[PDB]
Formats: sequence, structure tokens, C-alpha cells
Amino acid sequence: KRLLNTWTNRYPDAKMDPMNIWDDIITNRCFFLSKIEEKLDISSLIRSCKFSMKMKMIDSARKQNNFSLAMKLLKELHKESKTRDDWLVSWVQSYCRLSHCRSRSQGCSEQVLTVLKTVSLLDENNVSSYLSKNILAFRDQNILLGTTYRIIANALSSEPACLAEIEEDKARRILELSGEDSEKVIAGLYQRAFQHLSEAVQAAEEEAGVIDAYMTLADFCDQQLRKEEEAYPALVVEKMLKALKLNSNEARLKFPRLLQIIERYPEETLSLMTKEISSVPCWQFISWISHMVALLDKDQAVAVQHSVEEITDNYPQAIVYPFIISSESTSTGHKNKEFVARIKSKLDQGGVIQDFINALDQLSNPELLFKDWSNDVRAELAVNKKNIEKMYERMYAALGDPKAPGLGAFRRKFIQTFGKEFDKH
Repeated sequence: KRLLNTWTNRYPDAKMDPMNIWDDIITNRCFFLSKIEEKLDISSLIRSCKFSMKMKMIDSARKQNNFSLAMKLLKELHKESKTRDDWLVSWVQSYCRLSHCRSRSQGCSEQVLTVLKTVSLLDENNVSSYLSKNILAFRDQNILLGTTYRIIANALSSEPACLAEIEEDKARRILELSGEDSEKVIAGLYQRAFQHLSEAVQAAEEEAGVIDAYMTLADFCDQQLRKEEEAYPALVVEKMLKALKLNSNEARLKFPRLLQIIERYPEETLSLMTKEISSVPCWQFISWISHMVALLDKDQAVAVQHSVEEITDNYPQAIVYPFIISSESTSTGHKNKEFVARIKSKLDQGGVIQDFINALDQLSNPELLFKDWSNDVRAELAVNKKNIEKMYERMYAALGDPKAPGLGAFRRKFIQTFGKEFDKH
């Protein structure tokens, strides 16, 4: 039982099922523990069980956004936290996660009033129990540290005249200590938060929270870039790339940001596009196939065209059509032409798809194309009789010719009945 009772008797609907039911359950649990012990180390066991259920309680209520927590029970666990270092630091982490959650709308001033609750509750009391505990809690503490530092820096940047900033207190000095100058303070805060995020990343990589650290650092760097516009880029994009290696939907969604940062700073991404097969071989970006097949005509990251080449090898389908639409449209652009030549060679009897599309097109009303081209002739008219002749040949092969593939009859006879129409004028 002292095992089954664990996990609030198997989480009775965590993150849902309002705390009322949870409160009833925990009341039952503690009552049963009292009954059992009173009729009987073991007391320490049941007290640890109570610790566990109540921390699950507070975690869930925070997850249910019930900022009206068991604040009093939170403080009860606070007093009882000192009973042992592990339970103490677990309470500390719960409180800090609450406070970060408590940063809701007035997070700036209210969080400054309680800067990481005296910052990591002065975790120097025992840092991961002097690291004698796991690196798990260790990187969690680093996450909290960087999180609060980032929150404060964003608060100061958004509000450079906060009332708590106006409030002259001890919080000022540590503000400059962890940060002097307001811009200098926020720069130092961002630097320290980045340091803590890096610590959390490296701790996670020792053995998923690793992906979580990657995503947090990606958010950090994206903020850096956004504020640097209206150092970081290399390592941050490589880290989020290693994250997407551990395939994740959001890690997928960071792909267009990767493209943008490659465009803005191709320098380091050149060293980083080197690791694109070696960084992630997972066959993805099918939802992004447009993004690099348009890039196929460019050389911004040749390893991306190698990636899509490998995809086409694995997947001779679903790439042929983006490849065609890209081919519809130097010292290295010749390499792009080599790329497209290689891909079209890799098209297994691409004439299959070509004749298929032609068969589709025989259904289309050619007068539509003729009208669009009657517009195109004036689009070119305002260059003339050199591209006008090119489309003249295009419109010909469409209708001026009397013969065409496809075993249709309607258009297959209109081509031959109006090639004269096309040629006479």
C-alpha cells in the first residue's frame, strides 16, 4: 500500500480534475496514514509520502493555474522542508516554478519583489545538495536561475522605470550585482541567464529535459536576435539542430528560423551546415519541402541540397513536384544546376510524371491559356519579339500545332482545328 498510495494513489487526473477531488484524495491519504500508524522509520516513511503527495498537489494546482495555491500548505512544506536537504530543495524548486508561473501580468514588479525568492532561496545552502544530489535538480536550478534572470531583464527592457526599480532596496544592489547602468545591468543579466542556460544544457546532456534546455536556449537566442534588430548564433543553432535530431514538432518549427539565421549570418552556418546530415538524418521537412526546394536554385547552404538529394533517394515521391516547380524557376550556381541535373536524373522515369501532367493538361480549356497570354503579350509589350516569340512558340506547341500527346479528343481535335487559327494571324 505504501507503494500504491504513491503518486496521489496513481495521479487521479493530473493537470485536470480540479483540486477539490485532489484535496479529498489527500485528506483520505493522510487520514489513513494517521489511522495505520496510530494502531501499529515507518512514521518517517509516511511523512515522506505526505511530502510527495503535497508536492504533487501544489504542482498540479499550479498546472491548473490555481495561483490561489495551498499557499498555507506551501508554507507548511516550507517549514518541514528543512527536515532533509532533498525534500528542502524539492520544495525550493516547486516554489521557484510557482513564482515563475506567478509571473503572469505584473510579473515585472511582483517578481522583483521576490527575485527568485532571494534567488534560488540562496541555494548555496546546498547546491544540488552540494552536488551530492543528482545533476537533474542541478540543471533544474540552473533553469530557474536563467529563467528569473531573463524575466527580470525583459521586465527592465520593457519597463525601464519599474516601481520596484524605483523602489530603492537591497534588490537594487543585487540587481546591479547580477547585472552600473540600466542597459549594462540588463546586459549582465542576459549574460548570466545565458550562462545558466548553458549550464543546464550541459548538465542535461550528461546521462527529455535535454530538448527542453535546447528549446529554452533557442528562445533566448531568438530574443537576442530580435532585440539586436528592430557569438550566440553558431552555438544556438547547432544546439537546436541537435534538438531536432531528437525529433520534436516544435524543433521542426524552428526550421524557418534556421533558414533566416543562415541568410543573415551564413558565415558560421557554413561551419554548421557541415553538420546537417551528421546532425540530423531524420527524414523530415516534408512540410518544409518548399523552403529548401526554392533554395535548391540557390547555394546558401549546399548541404541542404545534399540533404534533399538523400531524401529523394529515400523518397522518390512527394519531392518530384516541388522539384519541378523549382526547376520552373555562376562559379557556384553551376553547382546548383548540377544539383538539379542530379535530381532530375534521380527521377525514376520522370517521363511518367511528365506524361501524367500532360494528360491532366489536355483536359484544361486552352482558351484560358490563350486569354492569359493575350494579357502576357501586353505585359511584354510595354523585350518585344524576342520573348514574345518564345511564348509564340509556347502558345504554338499548345495550340498552333495540330498534334499533341494524350489520347483525348476535344482538345486533341481543337489543336488541329485551330492551329490554322493560330498561324493565319
